[PDB]
Amino acid sequence: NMYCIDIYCRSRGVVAIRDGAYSLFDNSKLVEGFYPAPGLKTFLNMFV
Amino acid sequence: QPLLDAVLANIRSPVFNHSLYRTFVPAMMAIHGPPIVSPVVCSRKRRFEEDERQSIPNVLQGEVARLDPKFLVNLDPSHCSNNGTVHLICKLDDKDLPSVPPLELSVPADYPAQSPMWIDRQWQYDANPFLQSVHRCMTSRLLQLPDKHSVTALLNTWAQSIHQACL
Amino acid sequence: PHFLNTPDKSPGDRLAEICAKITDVDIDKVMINLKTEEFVLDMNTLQALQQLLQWVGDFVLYLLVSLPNQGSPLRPGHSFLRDGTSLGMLRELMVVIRIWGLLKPSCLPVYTATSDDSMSLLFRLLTKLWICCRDEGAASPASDGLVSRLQPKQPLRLRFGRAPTLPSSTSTLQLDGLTRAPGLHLGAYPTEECKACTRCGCVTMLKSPNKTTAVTQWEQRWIKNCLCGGLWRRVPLSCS
Amino acid sequence: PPPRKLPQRSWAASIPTSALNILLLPSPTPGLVPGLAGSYLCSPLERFLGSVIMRRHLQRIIQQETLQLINSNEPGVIMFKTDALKCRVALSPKTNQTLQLKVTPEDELQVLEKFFETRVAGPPFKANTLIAFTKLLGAPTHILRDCVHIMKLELFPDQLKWNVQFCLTIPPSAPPIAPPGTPAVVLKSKMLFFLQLTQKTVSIIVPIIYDMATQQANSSVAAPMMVSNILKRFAEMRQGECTIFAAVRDLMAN
Amino acid sequence: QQQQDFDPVQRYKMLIPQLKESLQTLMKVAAQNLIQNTNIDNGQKSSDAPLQRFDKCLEEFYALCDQLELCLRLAHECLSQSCDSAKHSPTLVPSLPYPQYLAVIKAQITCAKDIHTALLDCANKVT
Repeated sequence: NMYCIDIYCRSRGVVAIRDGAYSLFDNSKLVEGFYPAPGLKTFLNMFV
Repeated sequence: QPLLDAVLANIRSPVFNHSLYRTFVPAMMAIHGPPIVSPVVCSRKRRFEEDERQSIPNVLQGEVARLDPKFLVNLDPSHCSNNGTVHLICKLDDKDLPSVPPLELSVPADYPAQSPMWIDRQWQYDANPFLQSVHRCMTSRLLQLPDKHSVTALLNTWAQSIHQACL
Repeated sequence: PHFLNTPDKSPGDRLAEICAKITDVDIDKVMINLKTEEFVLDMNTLQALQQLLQWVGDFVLYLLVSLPNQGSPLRPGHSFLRDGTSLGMLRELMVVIRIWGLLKPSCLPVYTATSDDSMSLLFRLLTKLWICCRDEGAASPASDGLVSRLQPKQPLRLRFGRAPTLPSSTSTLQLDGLTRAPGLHLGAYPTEECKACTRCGCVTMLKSPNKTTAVTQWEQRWIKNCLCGGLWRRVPLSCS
Repeated sequence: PPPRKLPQRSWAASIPTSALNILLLPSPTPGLVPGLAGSYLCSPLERFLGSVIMRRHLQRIIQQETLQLINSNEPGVIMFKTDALKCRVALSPKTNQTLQLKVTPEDELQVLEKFFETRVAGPPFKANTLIAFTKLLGAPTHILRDCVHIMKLELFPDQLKWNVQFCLTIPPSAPPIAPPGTPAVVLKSKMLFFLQLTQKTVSIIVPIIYDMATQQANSSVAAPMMVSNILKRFAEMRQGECTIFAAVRDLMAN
Repeated sequence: QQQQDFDPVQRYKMLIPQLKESLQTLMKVAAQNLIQNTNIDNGQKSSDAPLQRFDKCLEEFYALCDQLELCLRLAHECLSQSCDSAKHSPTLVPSLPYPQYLAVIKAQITCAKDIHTALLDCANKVT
């Protein structure tokens, strides 16, 4: 019930992952829920 | 209950309806960003060819072709070849006495048509008393038909009358 | 030349042209450095910025995201726009639309976030790349790495006007009479058709009566043949 | 054109990506997987989320009551009683743990304890392990006994080579009072500690009460046997009762 | 860490008005932006009222809908698990000892694995 990353697919053979706590808003506010930005997911993704 | 949005949204009735774009498609693009909505091969082709070129709407022939082999339907010289296309000549072939074929000229597919007109009524019917009684029973039963239907009711009633002829 | 201003030493557009001799950033400085007062024409100008001028704003945005795409399988990718002169012309357009927005709040912002004046930072990055490419400059400086950051403001889905052609190379091209075989930005472009929509083949894709009240400048300016406008065509909307 | 990861950032904006297949369908090897223990298919995303929630709980509990180190190049939040700072993760997916500090022995045993504490995290089966590691502060070779025990259990070097290892909490053979949440140690004169988890090829637990200045230990085969093994080797008193009693109760209790 | 007493019922009940009022607010600000742009295109300098950009509000509405949905899914998982546990497991929660329960569970798991292996061998022999 926290740290819910958002991965989805729209391309023909590729997919995209993104944070689920930004909501088209870098650092203005939050989504009134789960704690945001757990550690670092972007590098963990880009590693593989 | 939350109808404040309703009338103000309905305000934008006139022709200049483009600003809606700048109101919704960015936020939409936030949640829904689908490039794949209809990427499959798709093209609009209105028509290729359309005409009967052989007869009236198919329904009549399609239904009459489903009748018994006891009836034998054909066409006379084509005096209404294209629009009318309905003047049927039938030959009752069964365990009964034969007779003169009827006229059976119908109207458009709404079917308020007592199709037979008996073009050869007088002389063909003054021949014998038996067939005269057949004709009498035929017209008497036809009068009983409420909103007769040329498709099936005509031939069925005629066959019933021909089978009633044996007293 | 659409300014009904008061006369001065030189023409308004001519004096605006020399804006090239100005600093890199803070357009808000250079605008008052040249002139501020004599640029307003009339109250009835609130129809161009929010409707059609927004394009140019989005335009410069489409440059940023398209800047770091040299590794793409296309040497200029979408476009390059490294001329400088035309870029200087666009920068002059940016400063004049900036003073316009200073004269009226109905301008074209970033529309997304960080308003408390994104246009300022956009303009300063554009002037940076300009001065980095004006007189035989480099392409991809270290500044390129930092400007390559994707701010949460860039929109997409722009027209980029274009048309098909006749690629009949050597042998044969058989077509029917209809059913072809494969092989003005003042809004006026919804999803489905909403009027007669007299269009053109070059880039136009516009409306027939322009559906306006006092924007007759563009409409009358483009009633006749547009840029190579021999292809002013018409076609009705589909029906079920 | 898609590569824009020359510099770093602090925000995530639609990163693109077989990679999903590799990232999914949990493999039984959590990255390095030296082969200590764990017969469970651990997913990379699973262990990643586990590690991030572990470090979050760790910083929370170290900020709550104990002293910790201010933000710097590396977050040192392992600040135990005397001194300890090991919270750097070279391989982030695997684990965030290292050797705290060395000032005196009681040294390959230090590296062994570091590897054991790293493997002690594993899957996020329970965040109570954080409380356990927090309570792990026995300086005078007190933790060394359990460290060597767990190391021998995980490696089997050269209960009589049977299943004897209990580093977790909330045992089933504990005195039934309430389902425990995080029983690590008893802050009293006699600090409680789960001694071992005995099991045949049956199943029982064994606690211990180290007198930090009273270990009163099915039941018929465990409590009298343990009492006799304790009364027999009562001459362990230098660090007399440090690991001799533990080793006797482990091996010499049969 | 939430500590919401783990009871989903009153949580969802008390959260419903949030959805209601958020929908109300988003409809209101949408109508405001609509009247604004409809006075922009053809009216005059009348719409001078800085409202919400309609992005943050709608997105946080989606987010609260999301949170309530995940809470309801957790509630459903919990009730379904309770149901099947009651339906196919006796009540022994301190009259059988925990080792006996674990042994029974392991035996049932082994029997299920045996059934699965039998069905797999049947499918193999069929093919």
